[PDB]
Amino acid sequence: GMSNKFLGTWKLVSSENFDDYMKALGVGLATRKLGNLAKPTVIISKKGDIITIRTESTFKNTEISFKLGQEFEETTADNRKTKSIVTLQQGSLNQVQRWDGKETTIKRKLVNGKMVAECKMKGVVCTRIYEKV
Ligand SMILES: CCCCCCCCCCCCCCCC(=O)O
Ligand SMILES: [Cl-]
Repeated sequence: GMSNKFLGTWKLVSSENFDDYMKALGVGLATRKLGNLAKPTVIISKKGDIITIRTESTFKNTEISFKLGQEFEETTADNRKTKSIVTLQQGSLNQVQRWDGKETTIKRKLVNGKMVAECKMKGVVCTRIYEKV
């Protein structure tokens, strides 16, 4: 199952190519400007087989609770209404979001005690690195 090392409170320390990733998602200009300024805290927790990923920022909070491999309706930070699935592939916690015939993936893996979120849309690769608080 998901490594217990994912559990805890994480703070964004670096974000690469997030503007282009948001653009590829169809996020508008004013929203991108705020999104590039956000320094979110991500809290990953579990209750039994239900994993929760909570994102906290001044601009927007989100929260998803899911079971591995079971599709769920998600409301994203930019208010897309998606059908999403989180899976585990060789230790990586992989989220796929599908809406309006489009798709994006967010793969979260632990590297050097940090959590690295790789976000991909239309060939944009965005990397967001978090350190444990
Ligand atoms: C909620 C924090 C970001 C604020 C900006 C909201 C508008 C666009 C965000 C859409 C995609 C967010 C993906 C974040 C991936 C991660 O956990 O690093
Ligand atoms: Cl913030």
